[PDB]
Amino acid sequence: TIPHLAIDPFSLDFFDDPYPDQQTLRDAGPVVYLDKWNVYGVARYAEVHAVLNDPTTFCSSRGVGLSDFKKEKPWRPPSLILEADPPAHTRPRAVLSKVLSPATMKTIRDGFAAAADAKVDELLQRGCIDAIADLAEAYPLSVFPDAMGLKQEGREHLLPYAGLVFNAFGPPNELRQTAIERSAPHQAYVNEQCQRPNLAPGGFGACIHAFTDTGEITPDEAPLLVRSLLSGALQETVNGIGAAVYCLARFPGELQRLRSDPTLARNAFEEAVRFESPVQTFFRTTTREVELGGAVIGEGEKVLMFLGSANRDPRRWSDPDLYDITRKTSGHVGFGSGVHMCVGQLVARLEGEVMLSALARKVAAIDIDGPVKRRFNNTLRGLESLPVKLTPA
Ligand code: HEM
Ligand SMILES: COc1ccc(C(=O)O)cc1
Ligand SMILES: [Cl-]
Ligand SMILES: [Mg+2]
Repeated sequence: TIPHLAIDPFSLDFFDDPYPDQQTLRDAGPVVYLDKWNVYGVARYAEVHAVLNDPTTFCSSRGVGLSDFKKEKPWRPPSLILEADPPAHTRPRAVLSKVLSPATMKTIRDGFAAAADAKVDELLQRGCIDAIADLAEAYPLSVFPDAMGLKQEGREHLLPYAGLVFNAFGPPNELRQTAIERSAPHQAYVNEQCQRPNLAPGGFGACIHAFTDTGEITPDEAPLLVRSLLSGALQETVNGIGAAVYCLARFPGELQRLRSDPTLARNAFEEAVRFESPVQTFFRTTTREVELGGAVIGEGEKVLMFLGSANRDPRRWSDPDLYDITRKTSGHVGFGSGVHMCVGQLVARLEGEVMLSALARKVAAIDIDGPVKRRFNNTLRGLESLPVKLTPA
């Protein structure tokens, strides 16, 4: 009844151009079976949204990568937030929501905006830059580690650790094997920075440790909650900013609109998140037999959700493959949906907004002027290198 496909969504050919295969996955049916990895797949907006919003049946505590924690040992101790279900999920989630709160955003916004303006001014002095290393990576590295309270030494481990985390959600392919082989120094750095003395006063990490006396989390849970912010924050934000820059270079008409109204910056970044979907996929594991898309799925089955595909499903979006900075983006699943929907989305949107604002006010043209190189990762979509010339306004 359900169609079986041989597409490997973790193959390098797929990462190089996923969009035809994503249409094949959507058009084969609401629920497919991926024979390569023995998992169910859902690639249409409707089923992805449904799975995300039914956490009791489609749980996260057996892992959100291919590996089922009831069958195999997790490669690192489970996240207390991403890899927990309600009710254990609820109070750690509340702590992170309060650490990354609207009030925190109000405290840090002016500094984040000044750093974005300064970065764009610096890049305009050079003219020809790499929009990944010099902009998409450099800007978040110039604000987020400081906002965390991390010391200067060792920050070169942050992006590699993130890459490892996201490769480890994938199947046991070469990308995953090599990531875990290289993991020791990055893991050692990250775990040590999670301890209370190593997080500067007033930053996100110190605030997590200060939140250990309310009955929501205990002191021994704070290191792993800091670890979450050192796992899934930087690389996907970098990839989203890089995708926004790529889109503004490839769609110059949209840079022209953004220049004419810099208040479009926040939505231009949200649209880049939908269009690129830096986090392409996550898994859930069924806890009981369930009907989904007319199919019956048994207990203990992995279900692969194609977030990027759901964000390009023509059943839900008009002209899904176009970058449109005035699109009504509400409802996209680039940050997930439901109880696990990105707790750090306010930070990501702040960083993306203020960078696109700086570009909107300061840059007249963004022209690709060298070979564009893609970075392969089992879960993240993003560029390795984006050579551009920036023309000042
Ligand atoms: C464009 C940038 C970002 C993207 C695309 C993104 C994507 C996502 C997605 C799709 C989820 C849902 C996971 C699931 O349903 O299993 C999520 C959760 C999460 N994100 Fe983000 N994220 C971004 C930035 C950030 C930032 C900046 C932070 C921290 C400051 C952060 C921290 C987290 C955490 C801790 C969770 C787990 C929430 C939970 O399980 O309740 N993310 N993110
Ligand atoms: C969305 O990606 C992630 C990855 C890791 C974590 C975590 O380690 O808690 C959270 C979100
Ligand atoms: Cl680890
Ligand atoms: Mg090797």
